[PDB]
Formats: sequence, structure tokens, C-alpha cells
Amino acid sequence: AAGAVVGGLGGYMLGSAMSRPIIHFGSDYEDRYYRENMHRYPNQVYYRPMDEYSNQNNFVHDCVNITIKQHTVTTTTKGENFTETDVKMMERVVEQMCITQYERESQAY
Amino acid sequence: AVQLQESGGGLVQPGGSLRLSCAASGRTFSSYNMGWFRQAPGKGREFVASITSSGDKSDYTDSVKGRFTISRDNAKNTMYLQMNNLKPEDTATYYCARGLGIYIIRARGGYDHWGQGTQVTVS
Repeated sequence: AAGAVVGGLGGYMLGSAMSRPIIHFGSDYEDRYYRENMHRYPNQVYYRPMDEYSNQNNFVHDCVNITIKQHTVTTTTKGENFTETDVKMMERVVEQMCITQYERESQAY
Repeated sequence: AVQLQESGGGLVQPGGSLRLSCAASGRTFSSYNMGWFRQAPGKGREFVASITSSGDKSDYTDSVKGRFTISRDNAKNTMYLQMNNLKPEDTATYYCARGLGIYIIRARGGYDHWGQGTQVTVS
């Protein structure tokens, strides 16, 4: 994967561009909001080697947090603004893409 | 070279309480995020909790959330870990560390300046 530096720390990986999963939120309305806005959300995740964690939840938390930090930084310079709903939705889709990444790392091991 | 020293370890009964301290030498304590990790024999060094430079945000591994509390005294070059409701699975050497970069993370690669550790044994 590509090596990356985020927030002045290296050792991150940037995954491939992924097919973002459709997420369900428990209302048709929010589902359709997601479909209409998902292009604004990440489709690539930042992660660290599996060996830097003792458990999956910590791997995935870092991947969610840093991805959304980096995305928010780079997109705010191009004029983006995210609402509370956007942030919640990004946390869910990025969490699924980070779990997929964890599975890929765990099968490689 | 900033150095960090853990203290406060010991033998504690299940359900009991201990407070660890991390003291830093130097004059840049408040400029850096900080964290606590733990290592038991047969396991690697794993995330426990972290706190930003200012104290504005903290983070915990899931197994300690609600039981342990990280804090820092920026005027005294000291970080603390209050550990409540201790369990046998919490037995480990506890290490404090200084954050790398501007973001607190859970990865072992996100910190350096490791102390020599303090041993916590929960009967």
C-alpha cells in the first residue's frame, strides 16, 4: 500500500480506493441522504500495521479517526463543510472500510 | 533528553484501586500528547489510555473504559492513571510514553520516550 505521514507521524498506510458500501441507518430518509452525499465521504482509509495493536477495535478506531481527520483537513481547504449527520455517516462508512482493511491484514498474516 | 519515570505500581486486590504517576524531566511537558501502555508476560505492549497536550481530549482501550481515568498536571510535569475496579486481566508492567505527531492514537508506533515501567499485580 502507499506509505503516508499524517499529523507529523509516519508509518501509516493509505489503502486503495474502494467501492464504498451502502450503509443502512434505520430510516429511509437517512438512507437516501447517505446515497446522495456518500461521494463527499472518504473512499480510502489510513491505517497502521496490525502488529502495532493487540486487538481489532484499536486498529479500526485509529483508522476511522485519522482518516476522517485527514479528510476533514484536506476537504475544508477546498470549501467543504460537514454537518453532524455527515460526521456520523462518515464514521459508519469509514468504520466498515477499516474493518475490511483489518480483514485483509489479518488474512495476509 | 526528556526522560519519563513511572511510579505507583504494586500488589492490589481484585476490585481495588491504584493511582499511577508519570513524571517527566525537561521543560516541554505541556507541548506533547502523552499515553499509557501495558505489557504482561507473553503479550506485547498494548494501548491503555492517552491524553492531549492541553488535556482537552482523552482516549481509552475498550477494556478499561469506565474504570480508568487519565489526567495530567501541566504545572507539575506529571501525568496520572487512576485505576479503579482492578481485575486480574489488568496485571502488567505499565509504561508511560510521549506522543509522536499531533494526534493521539492507539498504535504502539504513536509514542516514544518509554519509561522503565511500573509493575501492577492484581492478586
